[PDB]
Amino acid sequence: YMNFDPKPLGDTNIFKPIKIGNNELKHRVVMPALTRMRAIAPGNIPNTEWAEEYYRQRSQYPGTLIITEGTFPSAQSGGYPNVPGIWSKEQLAEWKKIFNAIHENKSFVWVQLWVLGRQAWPEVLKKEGLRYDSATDDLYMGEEEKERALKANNPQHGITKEEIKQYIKEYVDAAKKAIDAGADGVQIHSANGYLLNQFLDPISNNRTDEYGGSIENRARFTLEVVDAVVDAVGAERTSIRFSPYGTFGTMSGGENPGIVAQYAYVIGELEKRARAGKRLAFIDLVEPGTNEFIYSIWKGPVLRVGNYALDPDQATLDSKKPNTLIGYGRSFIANPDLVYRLEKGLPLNKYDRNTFYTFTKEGYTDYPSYEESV
Amino acid sequence: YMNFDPKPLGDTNIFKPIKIGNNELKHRVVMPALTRMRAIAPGNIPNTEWAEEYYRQRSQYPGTLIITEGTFPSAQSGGYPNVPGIWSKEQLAEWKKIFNAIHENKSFVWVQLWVLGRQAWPEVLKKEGLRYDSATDDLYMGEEEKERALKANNPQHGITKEEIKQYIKEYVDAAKKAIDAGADGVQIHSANGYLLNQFLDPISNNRTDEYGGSIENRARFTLEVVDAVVDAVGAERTSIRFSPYGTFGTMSGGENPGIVAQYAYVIGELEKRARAGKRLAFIDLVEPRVTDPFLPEFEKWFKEGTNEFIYSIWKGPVLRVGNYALDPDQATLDSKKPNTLIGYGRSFIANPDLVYRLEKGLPLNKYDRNTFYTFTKEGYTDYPSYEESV
Ligand SMILES: Cc1cc2nc3c(=O)[nH]c(=O)nc-3n(C[C@H](O)[C@H](O)[C@H](O)COP(=O)(O)O)c2cc1C
Ligand SMILES: Cc1cc2nc3c(=O)[nH]c(=O)nc-3n(C[C@H](O)[C@H](O)[C@H](O)COP(=O)(O)O)c2cc1C
Repeated sequence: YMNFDPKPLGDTNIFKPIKIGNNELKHRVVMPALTRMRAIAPGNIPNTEWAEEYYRQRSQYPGTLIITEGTFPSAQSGGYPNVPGIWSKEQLAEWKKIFNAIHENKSFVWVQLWVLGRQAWPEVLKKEGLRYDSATDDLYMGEEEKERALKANNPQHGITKEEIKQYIKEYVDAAKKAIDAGADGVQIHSANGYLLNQFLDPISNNRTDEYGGSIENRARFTLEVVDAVVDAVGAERTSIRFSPYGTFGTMSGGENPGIVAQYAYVIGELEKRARAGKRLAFIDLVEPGTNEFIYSIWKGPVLRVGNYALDPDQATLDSKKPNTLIGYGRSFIANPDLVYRLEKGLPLNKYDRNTFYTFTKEGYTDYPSYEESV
Repeated sequence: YMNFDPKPLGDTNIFKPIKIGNNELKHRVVMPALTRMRAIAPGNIPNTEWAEEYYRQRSQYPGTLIITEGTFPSAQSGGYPNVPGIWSKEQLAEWKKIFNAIHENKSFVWVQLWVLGRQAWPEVLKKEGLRYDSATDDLYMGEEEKERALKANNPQHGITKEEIKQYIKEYVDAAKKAIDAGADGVQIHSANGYLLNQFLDPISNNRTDEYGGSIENRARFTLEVVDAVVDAVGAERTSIRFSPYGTFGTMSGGENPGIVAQYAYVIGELEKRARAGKRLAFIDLVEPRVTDPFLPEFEKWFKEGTNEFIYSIWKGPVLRVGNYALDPDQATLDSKKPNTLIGYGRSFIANPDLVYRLEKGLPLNKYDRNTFYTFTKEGYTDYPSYEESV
């Protein structure tokens, strides 16, 4: 079991119901998007053989919001062979099964749409005849990644206006397919140093067209994606994720003092859209400065994710803020019955980091329920 | 006495000493800038006859930070005839006396440099052959104000690049003169809807040159003033005041959800300058006002925000001002945040010994709004110090 003194959350805000988009959540413990690398290659196909049971376990407490693992909305968005896609018929046939399992449990599923940019593996992309994309040609994540891209004869490529538009069409296509197959909503991944974050952050975007050179310009791609997705599926079925203080992927974080203003701009623009009648279902923030700033800008639901499993005091406190959901990542990997365990203040299984990203049933669906653990 | 149950603050962080700029404060109760209009017209001359005593009284607790009333750095900056300036020999002679009285009391004095813009009285300016200035020709603060300007034949004038540079020169001139006359520092007024704020806020600035059209351009003037003043007198003798949620002067406040970004940007630019070796002594923020209880449910939450975001950006001292007199628990709470100073406005008008009273949890005199801006010693130097109840 994890090393903390467990405390029951059942009489806190974390266990009050809330409406998020179209869904009546019975509580506010959320499963955030978690990359697990169990999808089948080739074809980036969801591995229903193992994945259906994974999402069934974790949606077992009725009225849970589940956000899927990052899912590629197109081939060119991708680059990791064992991450699922949602653009092909054969992918969607498998997703439908997963969604059905979550719905049988009377829980909800939101698909996270994930586009890699410079975090992709350039030799895998090259094999598939695909570009190694980012905001720029020359701002590589690091010298090792640069040497990787050069060795693959797939140098980083700052995307054109036309290729930007093609991405936006791919977000749209993937969002409509997800909803058509039964998903309750989609989440636009704009965090953790992937493609849209690469535009947002000045460390990875010094473009001199309208997509770089200012806070407004750096937010433009993200906001065009939001607007296109909102138009296709409705704001009630759309969410977005940010990581203001993240440095993963060679992003700025707090080391750049202008980082908060970048996020306050983009969230303000989402707020302006909401006042005009198109309010996103929720904004998801990665916890580290602090994320307190959001509450002065966005007047909609907020999901906060990061470090809450070992800190029920801080989860309790943050949930007193208005319309705040509390996400659990690593602890949800390791605890199928996390919601129950949180509600009752039971000990939590320790996670096994060695099986986070392996192509195995082990460390995926064999973590025990509280009863089994005893 | 104010109708509240006072609580003592002397064992809180409010009464822990702190170094601001060159000055060792004994405590964190600050007198913020307070316009009182006792200056002599013509000449915008500090009224030493009364003003020396006013500032002597309120500086009596040793080691208090006093920020002066807003003070014009040149004539063209002004437009209120009973507000002081600090450009002329006559003005400076009286300021010297005022600063010496604060220093005799072992306290410190920072001159707020105040530039009016469209808040000015256009007929007052016209009589002196001065412009009625703002970011734009056409975005007036309201219809009444537009008529006032037109009847005075002094229409609003969006200032040129050369004129922006001449204002910056006047801030510099005034800062150097202020420091020469013995001021401990200066505070750039960039709040409450005055000239600099009119540039910061999109509601009053849609210029299509490098001073409008984006967060960065809207900030340009304020940051030009900061940089010029810092280079002239040093960062340790320079401060700045913002009012992110203010609507005074027909500013946006929280009703515009893009307002926080504007301020996070400017403050981040200051943090950048700090990290490179030039840290402003402090940033002064006006707190959000108490909300209108009659706002409908939705518009209540729309307007709502706090200044807590500053602590995620700026790593230096913060002065927070607004609504603390009647809420010692909140002052106590806000003072436990890093390097935080607490300002008292209306209550320092009314309580010359306000520091002592907050230290020991004594009743506070009521303020009389009728004499906030009257050219009188009455309601200026006649509020009494605490006199024991029998
Ligand atoms: C194995 C693993 C996979 C992850 N995959 C994703 C992903 O697909 N998309 C995403 O936005 N964040 C992802 N994250 C970040 C988590 O959602 C969450 O923000 C992070 O784990 C912090 O939460 P925790 O402290 O409760 O683990 C992942 C984290 C881990 C540990
Ligand atoms: C009569 C009066 C004069 C003021 N003059 C100034 C001024 O010259 N400069 C300034 O930045 N703020 C000025 N303010 C605003 C105060 O500094 C302070 O932000 C405000 O009074 C709220 O604080 P309080 O609730 O303790 O009064 C003034 C306020 C009042 C009531």
